[PDB]
Amino acid sequence: AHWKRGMLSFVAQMHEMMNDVSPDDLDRVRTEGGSLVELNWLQVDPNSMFRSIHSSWTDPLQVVDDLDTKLDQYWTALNLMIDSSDLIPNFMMRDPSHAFNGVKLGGDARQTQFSRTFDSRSSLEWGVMVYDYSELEHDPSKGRAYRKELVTPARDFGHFGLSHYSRATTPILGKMPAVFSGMLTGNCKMYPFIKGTAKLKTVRKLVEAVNHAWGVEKIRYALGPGGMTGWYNRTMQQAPIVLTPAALTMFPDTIKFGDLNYPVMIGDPMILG
Amino acid sequence: LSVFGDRSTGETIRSQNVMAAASIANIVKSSLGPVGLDKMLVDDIGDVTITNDGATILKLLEVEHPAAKVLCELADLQDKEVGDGTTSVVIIAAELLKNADELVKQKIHPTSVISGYRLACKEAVRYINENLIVNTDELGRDCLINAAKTSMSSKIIGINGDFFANMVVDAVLAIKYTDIRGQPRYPVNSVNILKAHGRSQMESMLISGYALNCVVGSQGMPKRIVNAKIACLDFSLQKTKMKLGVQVVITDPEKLDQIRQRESDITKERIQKILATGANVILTTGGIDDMCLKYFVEAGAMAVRRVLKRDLKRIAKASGATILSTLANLEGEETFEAAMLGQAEEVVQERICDDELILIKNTKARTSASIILRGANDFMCDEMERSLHDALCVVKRVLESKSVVPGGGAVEAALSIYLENYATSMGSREQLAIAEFARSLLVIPNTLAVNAAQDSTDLVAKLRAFHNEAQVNPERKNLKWIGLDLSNGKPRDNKQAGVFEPTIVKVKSLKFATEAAITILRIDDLIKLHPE
Amino acid sequence: LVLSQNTKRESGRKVQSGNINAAKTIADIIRTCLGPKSMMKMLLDPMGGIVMTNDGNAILREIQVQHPAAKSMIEISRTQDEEVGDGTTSVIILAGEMLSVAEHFLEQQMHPTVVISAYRKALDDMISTLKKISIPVDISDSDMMLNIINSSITTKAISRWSSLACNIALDAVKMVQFEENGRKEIDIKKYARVEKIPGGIIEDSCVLRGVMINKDVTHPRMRRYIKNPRIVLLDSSLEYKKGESQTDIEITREEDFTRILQMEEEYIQQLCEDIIQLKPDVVITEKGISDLAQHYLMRANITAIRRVRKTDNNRIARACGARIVSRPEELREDDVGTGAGLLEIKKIGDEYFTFITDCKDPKACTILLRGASKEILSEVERNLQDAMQVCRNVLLDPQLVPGGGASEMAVAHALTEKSKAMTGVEQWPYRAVAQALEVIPRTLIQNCGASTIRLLTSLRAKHTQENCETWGVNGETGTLVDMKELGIWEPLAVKLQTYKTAVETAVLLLRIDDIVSGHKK
Amino acid sequence: KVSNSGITRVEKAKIGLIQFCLSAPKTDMDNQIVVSDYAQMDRVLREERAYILNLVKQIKKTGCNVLLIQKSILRDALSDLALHFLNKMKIMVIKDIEREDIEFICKTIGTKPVAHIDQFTADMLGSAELAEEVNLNGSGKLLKITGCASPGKT
Repeated sequence: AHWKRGMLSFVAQMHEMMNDVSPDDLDRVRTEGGSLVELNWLQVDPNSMFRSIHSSWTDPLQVVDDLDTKLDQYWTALNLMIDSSDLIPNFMMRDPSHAFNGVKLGGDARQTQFSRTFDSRSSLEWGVMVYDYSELEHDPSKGRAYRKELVTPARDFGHFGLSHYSRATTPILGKMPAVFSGMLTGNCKMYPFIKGTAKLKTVRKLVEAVNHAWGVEKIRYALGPGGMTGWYNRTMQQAPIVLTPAALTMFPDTIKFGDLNYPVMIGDPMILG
Repeated sequence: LSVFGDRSTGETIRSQNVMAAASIANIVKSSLGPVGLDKMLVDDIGDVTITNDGATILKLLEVEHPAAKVLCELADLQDKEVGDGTTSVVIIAAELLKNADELVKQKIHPTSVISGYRLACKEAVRYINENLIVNTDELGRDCLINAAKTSMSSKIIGINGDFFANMVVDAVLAIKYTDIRGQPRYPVNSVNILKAHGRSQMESMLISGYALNCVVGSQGMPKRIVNAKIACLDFSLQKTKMKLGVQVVITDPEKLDQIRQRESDITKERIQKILATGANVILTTGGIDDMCLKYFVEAGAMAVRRVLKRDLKRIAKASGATILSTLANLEGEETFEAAMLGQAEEVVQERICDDELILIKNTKARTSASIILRGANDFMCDEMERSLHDALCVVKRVLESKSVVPGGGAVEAALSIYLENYATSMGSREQLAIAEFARSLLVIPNTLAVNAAQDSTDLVAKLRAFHNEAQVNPERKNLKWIGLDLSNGKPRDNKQAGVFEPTIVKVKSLKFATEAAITILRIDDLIKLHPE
Repeated sequence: LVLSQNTKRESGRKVQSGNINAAKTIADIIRTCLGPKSMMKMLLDPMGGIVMTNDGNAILREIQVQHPAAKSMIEISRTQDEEVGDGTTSVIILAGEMLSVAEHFLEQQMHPTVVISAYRKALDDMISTLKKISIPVDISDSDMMLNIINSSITTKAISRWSSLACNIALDAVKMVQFEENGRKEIDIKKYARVEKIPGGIIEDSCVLRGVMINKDVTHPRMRRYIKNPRIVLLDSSLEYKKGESQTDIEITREEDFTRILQMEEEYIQQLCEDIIQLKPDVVITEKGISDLAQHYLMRANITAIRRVRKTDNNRIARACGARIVSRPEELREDDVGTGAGLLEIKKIGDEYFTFITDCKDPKACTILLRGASKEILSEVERNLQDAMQVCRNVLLDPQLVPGGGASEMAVAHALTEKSKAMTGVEQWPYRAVAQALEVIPRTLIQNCGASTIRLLTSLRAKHTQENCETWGVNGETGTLVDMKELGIWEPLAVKLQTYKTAVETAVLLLRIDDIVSGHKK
Repeated sequence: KVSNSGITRVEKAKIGLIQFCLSAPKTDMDNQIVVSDYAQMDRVLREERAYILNLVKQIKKTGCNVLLIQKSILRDALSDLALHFLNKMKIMVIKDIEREDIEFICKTIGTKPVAHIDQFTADMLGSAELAEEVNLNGSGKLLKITGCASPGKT
């Protein structure tokens, strides 16, 4: 709940800053390239549990109505601004499996220990992570034309208005990439990239609890044959279906630019031409 | 009676795999011998790949039928064992399979076929050793020149081979290496090869040392060092970590400045400690911080980040450096020693095809060889290195085995008849398989001639005759010969022509072919199973 | 079902002809585009923009295809462009035509390998030919270079502006010579920055003795005009930056919290006084800048710029000779921003620009392009790119070639001289390649639009006399012209890789016999 | 495959079987160094290296030459800094040993494992007639141990 709200607030800032662009600079960057918006990551949900321990997970929930509705709106709007202008996000990834294993973490990105879940044993206050596109950004041989041809999302995801491919984030908050559903799926729904089998272990104590709180016939009564334990193990095999938003399984497979061309760093989420 | 797929047995599958194999053969039949024609494949999206070596071609060829995959993987292995014969070996595989199948295609008991084939291989290689030619008496450089340009034939670069082979032979004698204390093993793939579109292979240059597909980190940093002061360091240089979990807690704010101070001073002092040795060249596969970059510019130093692990290993073995995963001492303090340094005449990064790559000249500790590729397109370079890659191996094998075999298909020319007579020895029914074994073995010159596109049989017939003549009048010192040509379309002495191949090539070739057909032949039934 | 399941394959002459045809197309689509009388093309990028350019490379670099050898031909263009810049006006047109006749022996059932074999023979003489008919030139003499450059640039629309660019190209080129390689100094065209600004006119664009920045003073109180400033390149940021070790504080007493906040103030100010101790004047950094320090640096009246691109920082560093620093405490006076003849920040019109002029003997420079519209400007610099590129090649070799097809016929008969003396089946390929060469002046005729056949025969007839080799084809008159008076002069190396590339194309496509699709990996 | 860059063949080798990981000490329970003061910086750095040396120092003191290390994927594995030492100490070393394999391993080689440093002593140090990594397949390299004074039945 806290993560989505912070994820909600972050996109609005980029969307806000995207719309505060005067026409000429976008006109100038569209032709010339260069930084258009750089949202200071120091501004990113500065009071939540994934940025500072002055917060906690227990803290009162920032009261946000139509959260999914607004999340749907601001993602889709922001992507269309990127899609229409083929802009370059430093916070998006072609396959969030890379965020935890395979990418380079650069400079200050390196402390990251990825829990890949939301559990009390994780230390979930963590820095706002984005890709380091500085080499691309200041590269003359990777200037305006080259980046259009390669780096922009639609090369890898397909055009945002014409693709079912999910669009995922860098670990912006809580070291957890987001999974945004494709616009052609009918909504732009956001998910943390968390495996269902890790989701299931959240109940492992409770399964045991029932083991010592309920009688077997009562447990078999409600869980059917096998009770909860066989259910738990059975559910573990079925987690890829039963605990899995499809959007986490709808990422593009034919990759041209990818995620392994630049390291992930801790830094400002930004968009340039 | 099994679900999700049926079965077919006997001739139906028998011929089917034969049809599969022959299909495989024709795919590569045109890229072999001094007149073979190289292949190219559009991948799916235009990242096409021109190449003559089937092992590449097959590896780049998707296969679904089983038996063919055997050949492709088998093609891969001989490549992992020879490198060429990819021109030939698979061609051998199916054709021997073709004839052997034909016998069984009548009635013939497969196991009988296997057994003669078992003998046939053993028979062949024994005579192979009875027909061997040694390079020790011969001029080392000359025959390596010969076999390479022989190996250079069938390749894109065969015209320039003399330059190339000469370039190549220098490389290997520059890749001399002392083995188990009793062998001079010469390590392949240790030579560094860098491909670069642009100038012609006329301008392609060998490095009497190593060349780096890397650049200077710092634009202000100097560019060329005439000195030997060279280091490698796996240990990265950043502000040193707590590196596990080690929390920093402050109840007394007064030293945080000092805390934050030392955070980089450790890297700084490590910079200072290594610099105080006076080292002038360093590599680090790890990341390199700008703080270090600034410091080295103050030193005017030379440094590399993110160098591939293997090359710096070659560098340490080349320059005499010690690759250092970190700074240390048998005593606890991390110390550093000049004795860890690597040494070489001069190091430059140079912009070839407007891109500065780093050159290493003449490490005194261990002489090194690297080769710079020049060509028109990226398509040309990456293939020609493969030929170059294979180019090294064959010579390496010749170095590995001081013995030679004449090229140009003499092998089966001699083999066919000698087995043809040898077949009569057994008196069983297997000699037919021996006869087909020889008959199928005759394929190569035919492939050569069709690849040369003339009347093949008559060439074969003449080749049959002289080799048959080579089995008449045992005064063969002036009756035993070897050779055949295609450019002029008439036989010769490949020995006089210098057309030679390594023995091991054909040896494993037949054996690997022998094993393969054995595997394929015994099959009598396939069963399909649909996926879940 | 056996092989690869719906991956197409083809072999032999149909393949051979198909590659033969496509290149014929490939060359053909541009044959209009070479010569002082060339045409000029405008392109649709897939995403909406417009590029209008005569340089073939970008045209082909802006070409999407399905047949491979075309894409194979594509890279060949960009490679020589990368290495040489121009000739791309011609090289491919040479290339396909070479192939165009190259097929003509395929029906002759001649195995291509020999045809290749002659080719490698052919180029060898060709390179030897040009070396014999090359001319070294002094490099110190500016005017011939200027002549060479216009000779090199009287092919593109900037033709009307030859005087400007020629000096423009020369000046930047000369001022880039990094001598710390002993006498093996090397110039760089990435320190040759190019800045395109619309508005104004071609005449307004000029070479700047320094660097131009599309940024502004962080604070007004910093002066926008200085004669001989001192400049600081702080690679590091100017503000408080993370304690990298997930550091933590546990205060208990009241004053502690307020104490620490001063400390960051203190930490920042610390940085400020370290800067001022070298008495600097100008502050440049690729990262952000604390306004509070910027107050301090304002308090010191010291000019400050934040978040500047690194390559420019290098060129800025290469402008004023100073070296960048990430360590204010370890900043060294040897990198004082001395070498600064004038500091200013002008207003271009809706944009501040940073004006850094009159370095003593600067090594870095950016060219300021002030024109009509960026696509016009972008077209210009491409021509500039070629213009400067050939000059360094001239700075790389002083030996020159007379173009205009004059050299082409020279080899052509030379190989014909070789051809008749080189009896055998390979002879006919040898003359054929010579036959291939003749098209380039011929192509020049069409771009002029003259009686190509008659002029060509006469030119060959003209070049039958050994006494004269500089006889070439005028761009506009379409008449036979000795080059010495005409002055269209070219770097020999330009022509070398031209033929070098041309023939490489030939062999590579010739060995082909087969097509394979659907790799699926 | 070996983990040493430099050690290829060994003769008269002494083999020792070691279980406990060679890296920074991590308690089975949650433990953490608190950093609040100055000399925390260098000492920890130095002391951990001193920690590993004595590990490496004592191990060499046994006179052994070949190291076997199993998987410790639940926790820290062999530290490279230790690998730096062993490479400095010129000691054959093997990581990634299967918990199922060791019984066959010790049954074959006759070197009962060691799971604590004091437990590491030359009496349990097995030795072999020769052991090294062969190379076939061109580069398909395989580890070999031929000859043991203590003949295992396996």
